[PDB]
Amino acid sequence: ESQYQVGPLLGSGGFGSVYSGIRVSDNLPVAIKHVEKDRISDWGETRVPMEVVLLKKVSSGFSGVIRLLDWFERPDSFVLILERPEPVQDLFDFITERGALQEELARSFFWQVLEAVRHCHNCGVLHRDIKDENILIDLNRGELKLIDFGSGALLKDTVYTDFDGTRVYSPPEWIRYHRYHGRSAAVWSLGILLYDMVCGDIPFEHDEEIIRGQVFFRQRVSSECQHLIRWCLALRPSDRPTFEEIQNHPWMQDVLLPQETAEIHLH
Ligand SMILES: Oc1ccc(Cl)cc1-c1cc[nH]n1
Repeated sequence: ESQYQVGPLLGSGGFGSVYSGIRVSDNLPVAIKHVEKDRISDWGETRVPMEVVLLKKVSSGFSGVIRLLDWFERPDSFVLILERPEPVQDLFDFITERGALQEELARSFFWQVLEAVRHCHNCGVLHRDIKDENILIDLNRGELKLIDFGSGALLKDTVYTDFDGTRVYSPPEWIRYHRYHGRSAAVWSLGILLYDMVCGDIPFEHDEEIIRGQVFFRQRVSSECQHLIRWCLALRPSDRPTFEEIQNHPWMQDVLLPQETAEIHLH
């Protein structure tokens, strides 16, 4: 309220309205997200939005996830105070600017995404909306951060039959049956993400292309990378790699450190 100073609006959309801000007590940069109460389909716990439940569960120390520093309730909205890296650029803008990414950069990014998703999973949290728009690059440190847990859920081992993340990243089993399990669905979205990184765009726009699962490469991409991608994008959920299999894949060997990454690629 007076505990933060509000700057420019960063973005608005189905995640709410996020402003650039500064914590007055110690000038920490922050991002202040406002979500309207009647836009919240999903609540946990007094009653908070699921997004706050999920962020509290993952906001312990390891930094591949955006940290929730505080939250407030207002009469028609909740306000979430989040970390803000500075300078920062979301992966989607970064890809718009730079086109398809060199493999070495896509490997570093993709690895950090996997560490972040493993950490969420370990904390009992399923993101359900992994995509370039939901990933922030701290451009000085070369560290990626997962944001926008507003479509996530507690991780469980039984089937999910609800989804509200991004359709073009949702797996064929969700398209056809409205059913998925959390890990394998997460893995498919990671396949879409990785294709997006290396080709400069997502592979499928239409339901039919998702269902068909046939991957055409429009950029030059190494065989090992194409094979990882096709593996993550297996039609049968149980034919997809576990996180361990993805990180042990030959295309994932020799990842740059985040800091090396920023020096080489983010200048
Ligand atoms: O959640 C965020 C945290 C930090 C920054 Cl810089 C931005 C966001 C953000 C921007 C759109 N959704 N979430």
